[PDB]
Amino acid sequence: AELACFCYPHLENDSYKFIPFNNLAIKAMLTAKVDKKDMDKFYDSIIYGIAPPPQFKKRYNTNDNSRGMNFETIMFTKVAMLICEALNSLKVTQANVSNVLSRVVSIRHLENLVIRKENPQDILFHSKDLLLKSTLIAIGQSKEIETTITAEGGEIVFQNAAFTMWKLTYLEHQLMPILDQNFIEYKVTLNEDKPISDVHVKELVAELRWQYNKFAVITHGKGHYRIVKYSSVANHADRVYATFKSNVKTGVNNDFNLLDQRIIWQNWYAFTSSMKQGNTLDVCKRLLFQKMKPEKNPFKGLSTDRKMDEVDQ
Amino acid sequence: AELACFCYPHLENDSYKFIPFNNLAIKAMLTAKVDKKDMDKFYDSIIYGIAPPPQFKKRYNTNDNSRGMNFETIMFTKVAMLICEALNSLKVTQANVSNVLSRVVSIRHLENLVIRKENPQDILFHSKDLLLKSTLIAIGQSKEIETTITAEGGEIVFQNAAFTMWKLTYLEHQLMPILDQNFIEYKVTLNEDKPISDVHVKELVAELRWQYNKFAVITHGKGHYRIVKYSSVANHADRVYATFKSNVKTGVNNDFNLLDQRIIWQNWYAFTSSMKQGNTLDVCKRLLFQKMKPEKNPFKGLSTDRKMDEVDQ
Amino acid sequence: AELACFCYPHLENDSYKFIPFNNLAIKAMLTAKVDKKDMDKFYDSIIYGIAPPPQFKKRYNTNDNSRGMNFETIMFTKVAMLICEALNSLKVTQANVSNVLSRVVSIRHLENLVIRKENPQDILFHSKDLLLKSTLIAIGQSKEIETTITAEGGEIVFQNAAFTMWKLTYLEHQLMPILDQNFIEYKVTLNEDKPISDVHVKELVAELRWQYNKFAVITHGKGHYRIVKYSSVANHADRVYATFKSNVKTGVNNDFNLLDQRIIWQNWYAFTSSMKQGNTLDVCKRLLFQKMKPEKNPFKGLSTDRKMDEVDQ
Amino acid sequence: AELACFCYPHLENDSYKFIPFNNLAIKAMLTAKVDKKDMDKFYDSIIYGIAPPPQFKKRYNTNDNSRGMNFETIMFTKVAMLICEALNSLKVTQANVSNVLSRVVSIRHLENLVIRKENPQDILFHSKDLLLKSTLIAIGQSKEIETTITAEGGEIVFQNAAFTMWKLTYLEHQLMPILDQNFIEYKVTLNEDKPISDVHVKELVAELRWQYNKFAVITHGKGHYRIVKYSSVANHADRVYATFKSNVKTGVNNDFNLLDQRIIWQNWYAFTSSMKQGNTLDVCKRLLFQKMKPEKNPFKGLSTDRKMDEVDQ
Amino acid sequence: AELACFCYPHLENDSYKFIPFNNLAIKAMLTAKVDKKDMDKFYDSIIYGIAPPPQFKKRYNTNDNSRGMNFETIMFTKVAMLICEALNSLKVTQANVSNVLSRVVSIRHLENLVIRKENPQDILFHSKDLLLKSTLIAIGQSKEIETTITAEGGEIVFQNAAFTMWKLTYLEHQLMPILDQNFIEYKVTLNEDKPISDVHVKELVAELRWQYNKFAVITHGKGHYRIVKYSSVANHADRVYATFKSNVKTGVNNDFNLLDQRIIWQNWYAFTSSMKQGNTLDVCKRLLFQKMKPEKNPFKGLSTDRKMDEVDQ
Amino acid sequence: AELACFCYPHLENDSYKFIPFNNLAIKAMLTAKVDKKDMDKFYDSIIYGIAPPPQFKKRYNTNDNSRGMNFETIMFTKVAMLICEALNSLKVTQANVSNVLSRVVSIRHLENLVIRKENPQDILFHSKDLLLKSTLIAIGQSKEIETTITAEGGEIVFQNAAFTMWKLTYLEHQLMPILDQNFIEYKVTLNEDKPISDVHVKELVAELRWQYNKFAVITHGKGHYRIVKYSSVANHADRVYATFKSNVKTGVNNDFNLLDQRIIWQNWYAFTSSMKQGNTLDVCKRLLFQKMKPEKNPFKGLSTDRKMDEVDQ
Ligand SMILES: [Cl-]
Ligand SMILES: [Cl-]
Ligand SMILES: [Cl-]
Ligand SMILES: [Cl-]
Ligand SMILES: [Cl-]
Ligand SMILES: [Cl-]
Repeated sequence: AELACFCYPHLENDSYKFIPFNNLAIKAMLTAKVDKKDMDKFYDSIIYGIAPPPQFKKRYNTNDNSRGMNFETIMFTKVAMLICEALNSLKVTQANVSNVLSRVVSIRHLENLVIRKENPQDILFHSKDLLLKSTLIAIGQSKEIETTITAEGGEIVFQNAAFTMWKLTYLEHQLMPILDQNFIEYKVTLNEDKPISDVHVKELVAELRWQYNKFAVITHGKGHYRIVKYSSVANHADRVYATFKSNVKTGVNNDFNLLDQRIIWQNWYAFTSSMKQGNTLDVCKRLLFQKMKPEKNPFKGLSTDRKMDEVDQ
Repeated sequence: AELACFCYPHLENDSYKFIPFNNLAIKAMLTAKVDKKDMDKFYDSIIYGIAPPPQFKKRYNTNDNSRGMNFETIMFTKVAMLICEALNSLKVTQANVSNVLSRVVSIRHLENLVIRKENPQDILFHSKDLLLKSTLIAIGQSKEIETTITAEGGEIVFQNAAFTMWKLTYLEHQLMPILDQNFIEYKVTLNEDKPISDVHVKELVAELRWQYNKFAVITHGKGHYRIVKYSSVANHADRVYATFKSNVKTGVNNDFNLLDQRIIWQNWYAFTSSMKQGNTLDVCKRLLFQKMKPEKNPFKGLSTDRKMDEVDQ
Repeated sequence: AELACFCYPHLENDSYKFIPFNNLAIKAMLTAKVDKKDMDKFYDSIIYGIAPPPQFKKRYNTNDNSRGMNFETIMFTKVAMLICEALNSLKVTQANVSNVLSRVVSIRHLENLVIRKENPQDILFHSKDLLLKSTLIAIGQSKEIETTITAEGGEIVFQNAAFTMWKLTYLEHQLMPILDQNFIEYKVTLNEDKPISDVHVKELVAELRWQYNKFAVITHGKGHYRIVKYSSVANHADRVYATFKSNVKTGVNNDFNLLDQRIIWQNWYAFTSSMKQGNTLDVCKRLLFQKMKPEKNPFKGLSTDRKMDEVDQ
Repeated sequence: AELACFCYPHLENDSYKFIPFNNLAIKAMLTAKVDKKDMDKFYDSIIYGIAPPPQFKKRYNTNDNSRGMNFETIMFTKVAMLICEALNSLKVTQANVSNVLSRVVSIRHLENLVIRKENPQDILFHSKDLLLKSTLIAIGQSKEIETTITAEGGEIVFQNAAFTMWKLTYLEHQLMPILDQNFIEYKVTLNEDKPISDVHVKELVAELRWQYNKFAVITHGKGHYRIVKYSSVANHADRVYATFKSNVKTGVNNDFNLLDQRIIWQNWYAFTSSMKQGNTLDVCKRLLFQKMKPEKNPFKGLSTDRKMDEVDQ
Repeated sequence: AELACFCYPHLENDSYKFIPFNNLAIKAMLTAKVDKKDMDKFYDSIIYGIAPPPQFKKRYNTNDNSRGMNFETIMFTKVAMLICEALNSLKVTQANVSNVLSRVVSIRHLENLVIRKENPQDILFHSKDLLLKSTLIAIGQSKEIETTITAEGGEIVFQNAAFTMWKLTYLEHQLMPILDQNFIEYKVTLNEDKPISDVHVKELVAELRWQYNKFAVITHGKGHYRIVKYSSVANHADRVYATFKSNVKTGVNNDFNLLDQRIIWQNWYAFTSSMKQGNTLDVCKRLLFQKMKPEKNPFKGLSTDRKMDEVDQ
Repeated sequence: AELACFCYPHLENDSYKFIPFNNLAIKAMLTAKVDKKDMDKFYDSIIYGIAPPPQFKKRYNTNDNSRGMNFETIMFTKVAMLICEALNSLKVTQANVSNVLSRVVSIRHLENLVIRKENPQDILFHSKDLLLKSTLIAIGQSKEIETTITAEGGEIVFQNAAFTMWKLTYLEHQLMPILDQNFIEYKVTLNEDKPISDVHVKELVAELRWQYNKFAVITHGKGHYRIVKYSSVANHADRVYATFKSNVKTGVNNDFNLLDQRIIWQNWYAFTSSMKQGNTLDVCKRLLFQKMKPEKNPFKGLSTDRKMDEVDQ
């Protein structure tokens, strides 16, 4: 959803400070009659303060809408505070304030950041600069790459010297959970930027082949791997290509890290490479749906090594 | 109920300060044997302090009475505090103190004010002067007119530049809820005193015709509309006329704002206009029960515009 | 869903007898690997008997599918028995058996018939011929028109000498309930075929205007009225036109009873009349979305008569 | 456990009839003081009839023992009845009665047979001869091979023209469930004895590689495949070899069907082939723990065909 | 309520047989539009059979009415069956059938009869003639006097050779319970018609003075005493006088048994004696509200005898 | 129980300070083996501090004893604190400390004092001197008479200018509740020491005759009335006479206020007067069990005045 769904700007001391919405202000908005010319303007609920522009109505769950967010939950307040805290660390000017609020970001990424921040065991609870960094990435106000330290979080299901694999617990979220109970998604972040040894790549490919064989290793071009089940790969390709095509037309940075060729599924490496080559969605998608195998088993009988380990175990 | 049901006066510093009752003091009172000559005097429970005059026994719910108030609930304490806080903002003298306590006001209006005040999202939680203003109106110690900012509250079900429509959630109240589960009542307050455009009146009439077609738009002469179901209009007329007749005999201000003729139901506009003309209850009531239609559809096929909007939607 | 989803044929005594499926047979089917050439053939689960053709997989709710039916519920068995009982009252030959099983009918209509049949208070519990008649209509193996006596059922919310208005309680169904909680639909059946007086039409229009003002009176061309909210009229038009266009191409009877012009909403009367005239979906649909009012208030101030009745009440 | 744990013989009409134990008879037995010379004799509880020999004490769960069976459950009675019904279909003589009772059989296999028999959807509920056949196999009083029709049961998770794959729901059993919650075991039975096509073998290997990649396809020498996780293969080898070595010393039939070489895991095919060759447990076990790969992928990129199917899906 | 609220007549074999209503038939009736000329006619619900005349609408509890009966409960069916069984023991002719159905009787009396009849411990469960007798009295189709054997029932709280005192458990009733939780009423029936000794009258007056001192001993003129709290005596007088005045104008039998003067409260004996003398309600009521004491303590210090018994106890 | 059951003395600054026991110290004591010569000495639990003398074992509820107190409840701690606070307001010397601890007092009186003290509505919550006074009376370290202000508490069921009637809610107590569920006891304290008018005595006798007719008005010789049911009067006489006889032998003050002769039951006035005259228990008790009536109805037909009030009400 857009950042304008969570907060409004306030001109204080020639800079902008951002204030979370009261959820009853959003409720009043969702009932209000607004002229189309004000559909893009902040709404005044009189009783509960300023509310989001009514053009954002369907980002809010009602009886009419299950594809928005649960704005009356306390997680809405926590996410809005998280955003405001990061947006206020930037002294946003009168120029760039409309662009910042119109930015669409992942709510589920932000709820997971809040979950990290409120846990005394987590580093983000103790370093406000690290929390600031992780939020600025999730909001899209930072060219920095999400690593393990700055990850959205989840349940660690495998760790290496090089990688940490997280389970995205999006079914349990409060603000905007995944409704499809068949949803399972994982995420592999890099612990450092020191180069990763062949032995450490092998251990991660071994775990993926054994424990996540029904999953495709892909990536959206940021610095991390996304472990999705193959039934969803086609939609990931569409979402990825569309962003590629969009920000190439709007002139935004289009840096796409294809990541390790020995870890990424081959069709994904093929479809995204052709994407970077500037081809049509059709030419790229074709590469996605065709048998190519094998590219190489970059490491041989990994699955059998794990198998003999289990037999002995 | 009378304000004397919630507090007693204390002469401090040549002014009067008002103290809420302990509910066990009311319990002791309700069991006490009192001479008829003291039935109007404040009662001393010895153990729990001063209690209301025993003449107010049936304002209190017992096994004998379900038409009083739940004085042992915490909402009783909150309402009594709300009243005392407002009555103490006035430095009530030894003259006007009996008149102030004998004032009958709506408990349900006061419980809703408390509900507003305790909510951090509500303006009344943040402006003690606004809370003071809203209470002084509800108590009847202010010639000011209740607007949206000073409203008793409820659930906002429709808002305009000009109007806010509240649902009176009197079934859920703790202190003195409506017992009749068929009860539904709404309330439309004005956001400002700036004049209201024809477009904004039209939007409110449109919502009433579409969403509240089984409801009569009326008013008790204060500055707001009361959306009641027609099965209750007759009783509203009686209650309204009686107040008119009472305070015209007792010499109190009798200002009756008939409000917008295009919004009020026609029989109500007719019955109350004849009321202001000084006619009998019978002549006024007759106007209430007779087909007159139409006065005008002040705005034509409003219902059909809404209908085509829903079809497209 | 298709009748082949509930039962399979058995050649007994040169006629066909129909047998309900065991739900575990459907479960085994949903896990089975089937060649595409057998996708249309009845499946053998070995342990639990014959199962539906695997081409009908998505009529069955799984973790993959919420748009099928709850085939493991006892209502599945009751509906399958209801169908089999009716199909066995016909001595279906080897010719017409494929056509009968491929017939798509409303499951929710059948669950409601079962609800009627199992109630000792209902006439259908006591007349097996009436139950047979009502089922044969719901299955589409009868040219007879559904009346009140043969209705699917529901909660009676208004009755006349001429009409009975039913609430379709599809949210509470067990086998294939409506998932959208905003669903509300009503149905007005005719008690007889004796002509209906103007006074009795007036009473039904009066109740619809007062109690169901947010609803459009329409019909799918069978002998009864369908009371749907206007947000759904567009989809009803599509479904209706498509059936019209389909069975005009497949040569099936296309009898469309437009029903009383004074009861049906005007755009619906217009869109369906143009449908019977053989026009395009676009020309018909245009009539559906255009202000035409008024056609006539066939009975004047009906709403005001009801209103004065409530005021007196 | 031994069949003597469930019933005792009764000499009726020169043949033996078998009677289930009362569970309170077993309770009395478990408290009784018995001389070692009677430890092998049927016990008389006086109040509740005959009880098992006290030598079988640890087949019964007490506070002292969690590795026995829940003999006071109703499933104990149902299993004892199932056994008695089968043992009485044989007119067991005074000679072979001690051997029959001393037979050790799988309780969990018998509880699953009862679960099949009591289900109207199951063929075994309707054919007492089929139930008789399936029980006689589970008891070990039949040289016939367990097929799909005579299987112990469970949840069908995959079916073919040739195979049915069952999930052994041993965690939910009442009489003697598996206590280890990490337990998962599957079972593939043959639907017929007609030879199985290469296409149908391929479909089963495809499902095993995709859906059960962490599982080893093995067999205990009867006519069906056992899908166990590799952490358990070593114990299966021990149990299998021990039975091989035992009944080769006691002279019992030692028929071991190694089953399809293209379906069985290679180390299992190797370890059991060497078993049939008469080698030591050590030589056989060595084959079990050594990398050999590959034997062949008998069907190539099966996993990739399934993968592209999921991507399209 | 009227007997016509529970059943309708059917002309069978030149006599009338009475049939209980289906509760859904009453539901359909309560929603139906009926002309005023048919308001007195039996209603046809088509689906659920015949229903009561719509003029009896407010005998049925709805959301609009809490002063009717819970007709959808199973006690409604049981009471209707009880009535029908008694009305069918009379071969009611075409003449007297309207009078019988219009008879108003106590529902609570009938629910208590059902409670007696369904209890194997009760004599009425075993003698259908006694049940018939008790019902015919409660319905008002018998000149016989209700005694202990034919009583409506309740909890026996005191018994004598002469009297049985019942507690009317009307708060727990299902069909038409008393809503006022302060309700307590008792009933003293005579066990025989043999004359009652002075010792046995004394024991009953002793128990009433000790255990029910806050209660007035009265009677409605049938053969039994009614133990009501004095807060209700005034309403009993009104109800009693009204019946007296009614059936003296309609010419019905007006037999009023004042019962024992030493047991009945004196004002009640005075008010009812003056009633039998033909005086106005005012003259009679005056006697009810005036100190007269004492008439006599017919038995002296009864209360003190009981007191010394308790002290010793 | 004895005060030594709740606390032990500590010699601080040449005065004694009293410390509540830890309940686990009492538990350790109840398990300890103690020589008979130390049965009267404070016990050392080592882990939980000092415990009561083991001679007080049966004041503590165990599985062996239900006639002690629930010493592990938090009310034990609250009562022990209440006692210690009062005992420390006295600077008890080394002489009188054994006598103070051996004092037997009513636990239930003390739990009720705690209930008063912890209630913000109660005067005792606000005046530590009043709480001190009330406790010193309950402990027996004050010659002052318990009045309304210093009462143990309970539920006020009737109040006058002169009297307050309390219900002793001893069934709900936590520390040492009455186990007999038939227990009902009331208590009438005097509000002042100003003389009480005849009108105010009459009102109290009126309420007792009407509302508590099954109760005997008595007194234990302190300044208040005890409303007990007559089934208990005999035991009250015994307990009262025994105290009279005891403290006349031990030389303690024997002041017995017989209280108003017109309020006290006559046998109680007779039995206690003879007690003060120095007669035997037998002569006194005889007066208790003999009919004497009447002494006088000091106020005539009080019961009938109340009765006519209820009839009008
Ligand atoms: Cl990425
Ligand atoms: Cl108003
Ligand atoms: Cl239709
Ligand atoms: Cl096997
Ligand atoms: Cl009577
Ligand atoms: Cl006392």
